[PDB]
Amino acid sequence: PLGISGTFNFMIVFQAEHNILMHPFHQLGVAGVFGGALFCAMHGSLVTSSLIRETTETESANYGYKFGQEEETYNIVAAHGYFGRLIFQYASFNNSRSLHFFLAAWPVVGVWFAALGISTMAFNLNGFNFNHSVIDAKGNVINTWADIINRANLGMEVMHERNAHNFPLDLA
Amino acid sequence: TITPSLKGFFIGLLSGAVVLGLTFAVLIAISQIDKVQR
Amino acid sequence: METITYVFIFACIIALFFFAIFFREPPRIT
Amino acid sequence: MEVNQLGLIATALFVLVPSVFLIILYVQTESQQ
Amino acid sequence: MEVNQLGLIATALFVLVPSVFLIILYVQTESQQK
Amino acid sequence: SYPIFTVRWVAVHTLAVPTIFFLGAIAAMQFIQR
Amino acid sequence: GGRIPLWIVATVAGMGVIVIVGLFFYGAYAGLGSSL
Amino acid sequence: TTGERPFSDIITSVRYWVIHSITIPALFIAGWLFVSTGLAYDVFGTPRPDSYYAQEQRSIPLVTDRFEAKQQVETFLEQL
Amino acid sequence: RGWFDILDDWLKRDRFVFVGWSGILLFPCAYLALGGWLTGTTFVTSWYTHGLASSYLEGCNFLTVAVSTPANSMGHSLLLLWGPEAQGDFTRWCQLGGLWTFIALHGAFGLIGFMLRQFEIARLVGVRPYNAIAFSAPIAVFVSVFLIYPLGQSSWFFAPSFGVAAIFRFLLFFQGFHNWTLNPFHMMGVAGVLGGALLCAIHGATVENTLFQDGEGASTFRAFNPTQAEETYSMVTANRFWSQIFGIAFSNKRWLHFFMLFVPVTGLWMSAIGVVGLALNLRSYDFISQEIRAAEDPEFETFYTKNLLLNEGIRAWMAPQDQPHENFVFPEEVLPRGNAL
Amino acid sequence: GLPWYRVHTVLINDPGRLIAAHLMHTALVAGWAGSMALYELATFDPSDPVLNPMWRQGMFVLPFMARLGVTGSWSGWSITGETGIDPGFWSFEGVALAHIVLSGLLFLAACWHWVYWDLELFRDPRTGEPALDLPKMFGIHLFLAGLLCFGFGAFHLTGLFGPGMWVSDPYGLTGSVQPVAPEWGPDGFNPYNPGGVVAHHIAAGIVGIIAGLFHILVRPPQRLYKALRMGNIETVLSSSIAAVFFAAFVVAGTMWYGSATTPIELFGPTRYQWDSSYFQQEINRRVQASLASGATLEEAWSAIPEKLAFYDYIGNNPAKGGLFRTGPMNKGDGIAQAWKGHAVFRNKEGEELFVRRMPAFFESFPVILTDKNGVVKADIPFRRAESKYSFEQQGVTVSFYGGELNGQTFTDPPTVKSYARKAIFGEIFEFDTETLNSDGIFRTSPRGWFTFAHAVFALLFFFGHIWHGARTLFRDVFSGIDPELSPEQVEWGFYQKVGDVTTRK
Amino acid sequence: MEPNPNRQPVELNRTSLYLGLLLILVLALLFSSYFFN
Amino acid sequence: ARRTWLGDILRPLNSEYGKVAPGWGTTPLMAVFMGLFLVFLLIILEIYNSTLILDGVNVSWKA
Ligand code: CLA
Ligand code: CLA
Ligand code: CLA
Ligand code: CLA
Ligand SMILES: CC1=C(/C=C/C(C)=C/C=C/C(C)=C/C=C/C=C(C)/C=C/C=C(C)/C=C/C2=C(C)CCCC2(C)C)C(C)(C)CCC1
Ligand SMILES: CC1=C(/C=C/C(C)=C/C=C/C(C)=C/C=C/C=C(C)/C=C/C=C(C)/C=C/C2=C(C)CCCC2(C)C)C(C)(C)CCC1
Ligand SMILES: CCCCCCCCCCCCO[C@@H]1O[C@H](CO)[C@@H](O[C@H]2O[C@H](CO)[C@@H](O)[C@H](O)[C@H]2O)[C@H](O)[C@H]1O
Ligand SMILES: CCCCCCCS[C@@H]1O[C@H](CO)[C@@H](O)[C@H](O)[C@H]1O
Ligand SMILES: O=C1C=C(Cl)C(=O)C(Cl)=C1
Ligand code: OEX
Ligand SMILES: [Cl-]
Ligand SMILES: [Mg+2]
Repeated sequence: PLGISGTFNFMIVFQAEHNILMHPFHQLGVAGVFGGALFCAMHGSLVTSSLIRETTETESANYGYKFGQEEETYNIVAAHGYFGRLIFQYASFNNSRSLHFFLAAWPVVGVWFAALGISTMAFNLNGFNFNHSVIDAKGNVINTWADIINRANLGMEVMHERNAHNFPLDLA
Repeated sequence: TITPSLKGFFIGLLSGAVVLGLTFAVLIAISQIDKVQR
Repeated sequence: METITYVFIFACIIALFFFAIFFREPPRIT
Repeated sequence: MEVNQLGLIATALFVLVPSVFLIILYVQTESQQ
Repeated sequence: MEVNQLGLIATALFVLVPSVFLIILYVQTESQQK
Repeated sequence: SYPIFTVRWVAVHTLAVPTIFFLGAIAAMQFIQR
Repeated sequence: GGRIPLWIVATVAGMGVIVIVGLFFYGAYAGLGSSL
Repeated sequence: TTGERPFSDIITSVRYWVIHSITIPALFIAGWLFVSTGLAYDVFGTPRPDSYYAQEQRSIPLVTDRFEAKQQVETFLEQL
Repeated sequence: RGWFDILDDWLKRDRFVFVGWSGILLFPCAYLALGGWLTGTTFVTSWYTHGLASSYLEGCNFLTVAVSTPANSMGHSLLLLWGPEAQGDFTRWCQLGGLWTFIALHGAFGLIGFMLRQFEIARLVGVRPYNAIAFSAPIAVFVSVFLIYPLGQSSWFFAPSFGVAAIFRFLLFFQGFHNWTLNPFHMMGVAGVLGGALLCAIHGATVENTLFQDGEGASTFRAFNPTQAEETYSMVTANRFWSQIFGIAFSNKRWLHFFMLFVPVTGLWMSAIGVVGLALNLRSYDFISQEIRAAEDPEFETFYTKNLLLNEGIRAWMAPQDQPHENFVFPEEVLPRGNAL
Repeated sequence: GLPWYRVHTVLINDPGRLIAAHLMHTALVAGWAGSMALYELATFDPSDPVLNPMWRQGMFVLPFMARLGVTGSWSGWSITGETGIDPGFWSFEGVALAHIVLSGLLFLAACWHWVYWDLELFRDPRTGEPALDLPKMFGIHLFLAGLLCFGFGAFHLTGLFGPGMWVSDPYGLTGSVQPVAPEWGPDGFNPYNPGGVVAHHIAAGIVGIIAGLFHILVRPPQRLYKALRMGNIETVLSSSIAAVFFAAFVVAGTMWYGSATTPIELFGPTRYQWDSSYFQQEINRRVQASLASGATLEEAWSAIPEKLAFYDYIGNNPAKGGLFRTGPMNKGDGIAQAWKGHAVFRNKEGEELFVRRMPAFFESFPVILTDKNGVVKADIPFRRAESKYSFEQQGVTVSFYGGELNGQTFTDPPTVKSYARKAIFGEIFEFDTETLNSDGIFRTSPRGWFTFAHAVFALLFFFGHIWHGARTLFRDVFSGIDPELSPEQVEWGFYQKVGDVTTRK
Repeated sequence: MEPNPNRQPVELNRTSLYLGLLLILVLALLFSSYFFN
Repeated sequence: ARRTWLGDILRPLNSEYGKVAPGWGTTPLMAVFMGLFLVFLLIILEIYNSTLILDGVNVSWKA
């Protein structure tokens, strides 16, 4: 639906019918947007951390950059000297082009997989199903966290569109 | 008097003191041997 | 009253779009 | 709809007070030499 | 007392809109080069 | 002329030694039947 | 310190990872956790 | 370039693989036996497949007392 | 000079893995938090706290293993190994959920250590510590979700358990019980995370597609030198492109990169505030005017009333197994269900 | 020019106008306290401390006045329900007026310190530059804080020269202001022991006096002066923000879990009292003791105080509210009028059945009735076609003991079902829902709103601590890094010790 | 009265105005539903 | 700058800006009090938490 609560309705019904949380393409999606947000904050903080002093203590440091100036406004060698010591030296991007390629690629690839998640659950190839996967020596079901998810999914399933189903299986 | 959980509290306190004590003793000893050269 | 309030804020945002685009501080090279 | 009556004044001041603060600062910036 | 509910917003805007108009003009007068 | 036991050496092995032990454990588990 | 070529190490090490992960996927279908 | 021997130098040397052709499989086998002997179950108190329930029990042995919990698991375990 | 200065020297030596004063806190607590999680997910059950299997040893896979919270009857006990619950018994301690507070508390102090590391290194190399400042958002999320939220609730039991599927359950619980998607502080978090991912993608793509030709290779990565003075891409061309495509563009590179810090960091801080409210069940659960209208007018329906029916299903169908200490028995006839399903 | 988020930095080098700004802030806070008390006095109904106490009425500052001994009004009432009391000047109204007058005086002092900013006191005698000796200022202020802390404990809280503090029985039935003697044994550290609060302020005050004298007389070590940048007033802001968010987390915690300083007659019951059926257990204890002494069921339940029953009701649980459900609890379920009495449900066989109570987690909850062993015996079904436990099939009745409905029995299934729905909330009350146009939706108490604001503010002040601590320790690079910063200082291998030019190889 | 040497001019450029108004108006569009409730 | 009667009286209290004790001074003593305080906070926390349980200390409304 084209609306805020309608979006939540679509998400909750999707989880009931496809177990999208247990689908690896949605998980890649989450890594895409969590990682995009992380690296956004990381890049922003590292460039901001290494701005070259061009201003006085009172004025905004943004005055230290003039639109269209040819010189880069931060010292990437200093930023990478910090970040390489935060992790280890080779985990850091010294090459700005490689860095900015990674900044583009990580969220774009993750969100591609998110889109493909929806587009393949569109044909009912659903998230992993481990309902009753663990069984004891007698045959008693030993629940896992997957089974608790299933119980929540059931509550969504039996309540959604409460007057629309006449037959026992929701087949689309 | 001294309850079992007070005894356990002392075990926790002493255990933490030892872990901290040994760590700083090892670090200080290592630092004295391998001195930076100026 | 609530509908009027929601549509008023939305309308102000669209007006803001127009000024932010067409009456922006022009970028100048240096 | 039975909405809260104070919602209108709450929203109006929420917009107007910080917006006028910014307008005051912007205009006195433009008028500086 | 059963007062008109719009009385509050009417009074608030009646004070704030013209007061702010004057404050804008005063402050930008003070900031002009002296 | 390189040293052998360094800060890096310890950090590597505090991670690598348990990882191999654990991987041996998890491998054995693949043959447990109820 | 150089006698063993880096491409053989990378190939052998990569193959070991595939073997061990393959075993973990095999175990998803047999014994505990297999639902059977 | 901080003074330590490069990893590429290390993992392509014969001495490295002489050492670790012993240590890596030994750790792997030690971890295997930790499971295959059942010792992992007893160290961590994890139920074996025949130990989640008694034969006719239908109730999970949930801990319900904060300070007698240690003794509660001991009683649940002795009923198996 | 003295031993403190000698110790300071050795701590701050340039080496493959920088140690520092902050490392004395960071490395043990990070290692123990990670080791605790691997230990628990490999070997440790949740039978006695949740009635759940949760380890590889029991047959779980990477998606369903967890280190689970202690039983609700533990309350907010610190659950120290030497404490009055385990009394030094390592095995009992694992069965009681001791690994959960172990991971949460060492994890918290590890996070303190990591942010101290960011300050300490920034100070040593001479940069402003905005990276540490940005890290305050991860810390606000961790502290609000794993500490404040359960501290407002009945016990650690209702904190997130440390596992993939366990976290998914936490999401779904928050929908059904808290109507968390309706919460304006969560919505701001979403905007900050999604807007952050957008900024990440659009900035990386823009730089890469306004590069100057600084080399002859068709693969353009080699044509950069970190010490070079010149911008590697054209800010003027990027600005014109976005001005004509989208209507507005960045023109100040310092503002751009500050904005990239600001957006996801502020989003996470906002979500943390909403969770502090949920610690007290102080939810954005309902719109009172919707409920009054819907109660009096049985033909009135919105997506908001539809979602509450879903929440009511989640609560009734998940609570007996999700909250076993409550001993819920809901006879079939009381379960909310639509037609047929 | 300064950007908008930096305008207040003009005070950093101006001790006189910093004091003026602090005076103005103090004037506003005192002025808020006075206005808030007046607004509460204009809206507070004092006529029923049993079923309409302050915490049902959205009262936020009234309990803080009561906590420390202000319990009466100039108009003759007291919050313990007395009439015709003489509070003297220090009634709620006198407190409000005193804060308003303080606000005005502080405002005037701010004007003076703003105009006369250039006092020779604020100039370093040697350099002529603005200068504050922050280490000695700390000693002076800490010594003063110690004195005041000691006096508060030794005189006000003891009742030796002062009124004492609010104390109550474990079930919040007989609260009043009393003198409290200090507790010097280990029970003084029990959060529910009020004597520990007295002992705290005596001992902490004396420690503050001694430490204050130390900080007046001993200069900071050079090592610590340099490391904490003790010539920089922003270091004080950093550590002060840290102390303040520590304090704010503590008061959030003691408000939510309860202590001798967050009494339930002033702030309402806690959520944990519902979780543990704290009041239900005490009610049941009294009823079984009444029965053992030969009382009838009606007499036993009629001996239960309405105030005790009212605590055993989920509408007073602070974990039942909503972020945007504003106002007093009375705006939700209504103004409580009377206990209806204890509902006892029975099936046609005459077995007593018990309604399963609603846990705080649940916005809604089914109606399920069990026997004394927890076996399900009746419910209100959703689907009807396979119902087995309906009140109609099971012949469920309800009889009331105590309260308004004492001695009455209901058999009409819709009426019985209506009382069972109320019983999931605990004891059943009659409410006036008309006076406030109550909407029937639960709200939290002052205990909940206090906890929320202070945990939120505490978390935000963590960011403030991080920000100003960073500004303090990195002041030399606030505008950026050195334009001719040595590349060898950030690359690997040139220096043995990171960032130490004297360790180059 | 002698002039205070700590005074500074304050600035807000047009972009900051647009950014601030956007923040304010969007926050209002978001929170207004909850104020009306 | 302006002298006042009150300013002249308070002047010595704001005269030692920048004055320090040599070296580490009382840092060791300060560290001792910091450790005692840390143990103290740990004690009251564990009493409140019911991790430390003492005779005659019933952490409940019932005391
Ligand atoms: C610096 C790193 C660090 C930090 C911050 C922590 C922190 C913690 N650990 Mg971890 N731990 C560490 C390293 C660390 N640990 C290491 C290296 C090991 C392996 C040995 C462990 C193994 C471990 C286990 C097995 C457990 C913990 C637990 C804990 C928690 C409770 C600790 C406590 O109460 O001690 C209190 C001790 C102190 C505060 C020491 C301070 C002493 C002061 C400064 C001086 C006082 C000295 C004293 C007077 C000496 C005399 C004692 C006498 C009176 C008896 C706490 C979060 C417990 C837990 O997580 O429960 C869920 C737990 O069960 N730790
Ligand atoms: C002139 C003295 C004076 C007196 C006798 C009062 C009295 C009162 N005030 Mg008012 N007030 C005053 C001045 C005064 N006020 C000033 C100057 C302000 C502006 C800041 C206010 C702003 C104010 C507000 C906003 C409120 C009151 C309230 C009240 C009432 C409750 C008091 C309370 O709970 O505080 C509790 C005080 C504390 C818990 C003190 C915390 C101290 C921390 C822990 C100090 C840590 C710092 C220290 C240096 C640490 C080291 C200590 C050392 C000993 C070791 C009580 C009638 C309340 C009320 O009912 O309003 C109607 C209320 O909400 N007052
Ligand atoms: C510590 C702060 C505090 C607390 C805990 C209380 C508590 C209480 N107040 Mg008091 N009050 C306060 C301060 C406080 N007050 C102040 C400062 C004023 C002057 C405005 C008042 C004036 C006042 C009045 C007039 C009344 C109360 C009433 C009450 C009671 C009901 C509260 C309620 O419905 O809240 C509802 C809370 C909310 C709706 C939450 C608001 C959250 C905001 C909107 C979020 C903003 C987000 C922000 C824009 C995000 C920016 C993002 C950006 C960084 C990108 C409750 C006991 C009522 C009462 O019953 O009196 C008897 C009442 O009528 N209070
Ligand atoms: C004792 C508390 C305290 C004090 C005295 C200061 C003081 C200062 N701050 Mg810090 N800070 C604090 C806590 C504090 N801060 C907290 C809790 C946070 C996290 C929210 C911050 C985050 C912070 C940042 C990110 C920055 C500062 C900056 C500054 C300096 C300039 C402030 C300014 O000109 O704002 C001018 C403010 C406005 C013109 C309007 C602000 C409107 C706010 C957002 C909404 C309305 C607030 C409302 C009236 C507050 C009610 C009271 C509240 C407690 C309930 C000044 C030294 C700035 C700096 O370092 O400059 C060099 C700076 O960038 N502070
Ligand atoms: C808890 C505790 C402790 C600790 C311990 C520890 C510290 C441990 C550690 C441990 C460890 C340290 C372990 C490890 C493990 C590891 C592992 C188990 C791994 C695995 C891996 C894998 C499986 C891989 C996968 C993959 C990926 C990830 C990607 C792609 C590729 C692949 C797929 C292959 C102590 C004693 C102190 C005390 C008591 C308690
Ligand atoms: C001058 C003078 C005088 C007078 C005085 C007066 C009359 C005063 C008043 C005062 C006042 C009357 C004051 C008031 C104040 C208030 C305030 C200051 C408030 C604030 C508020 C706030 C800040 C809020 C916020 C918020 C909101 C709005 C929403 C929710 C959230 C929050 C809470 C944040 C006299 C006669 C004495 C004489 C001397 C001189
Ligand atoms: C209900 C909402 C109300 C919100 C109210 C917000 C109030 C905001 C007050 C802003 C005050 C601005 O303060 C104003 O700053 C400008 C500079 O910026 C000063 O201007 C000064 O500097 C400028 C520039 O160097 C000189 O040209 C000018 O001659 C000089 O007087 C003004 O003397 C002062 O009046
Ligand atoms: C139809 C049965 C008799 C009427 C209902 C008896 C249950 S009790 C009933 O509950 C109401 C809230 O619904 C309160 O507002 C009211 O004070 C109280 O009488
Ligand atoms: O290694 C780096 C990683 C990131 Cl995300 C950066 O922004 C920079 Cl400048 C260097
Ligand atoms: O429409 Mn919308 O949701 Ca897809 O499933 Mn079938 O159909 Mn209805 O149900 Mn479930
Ligand atoms: Cl159908
Ligand atoms: Mg298997």
